Amino acid sequence: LYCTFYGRPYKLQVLRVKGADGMILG
Amino acid sequence: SVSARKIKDNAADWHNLILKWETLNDAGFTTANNIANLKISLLNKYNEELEKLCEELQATLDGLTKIQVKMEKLSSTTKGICELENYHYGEESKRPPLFHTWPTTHFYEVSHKLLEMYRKELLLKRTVAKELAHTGDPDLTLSYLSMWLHQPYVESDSRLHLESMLLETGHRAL
Repeated sequence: LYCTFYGRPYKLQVLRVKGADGMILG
Repeated sequence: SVSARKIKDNAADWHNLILKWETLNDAGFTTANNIANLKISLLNKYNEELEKLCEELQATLDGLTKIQVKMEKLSSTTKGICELENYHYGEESKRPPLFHTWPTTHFYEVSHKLLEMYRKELLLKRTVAKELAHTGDPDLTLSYLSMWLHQPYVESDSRLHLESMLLETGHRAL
């Protein structure tokens, strides 16, 4: 994921998502 | 009439690219000076107009990136036509020049050192646009604005060198 905080670019790597039905991923 | 016309195109495109670099640098300096004045008016006393000013500074940097891409492909096709002439004429050959005096390897070194200087200067401008909106020490703000204005990786004598191609192409009158 890419976001520009006031000109500074950020690199984000998603490791885990836990959702609303309670099922998580690996 | 084929390679010499490529030198005619290359010198004129070099001069046009230097002119658009100067216009984009003036627009970037005005936006950066407004950003620093808004930051010191913030701190002495929001995110929408600061984000908008940072976004048009990003659009200025994208235009400079496009100019550097055209610079790299122009030096690459100049390297290709010098290597094409070096392969076609053989090794042991006393080549007469296309214009009165100059061989084409001088055009390759001129394009190589101009490409290296503007490639370093663009990286310094990216670091300035990264670090300008967050710092708080005003000496470092004046230093960052002076690094935008005075361009310390672009040397003066290379302009003399550009005019050497302007006396190897002939857009200026002898």
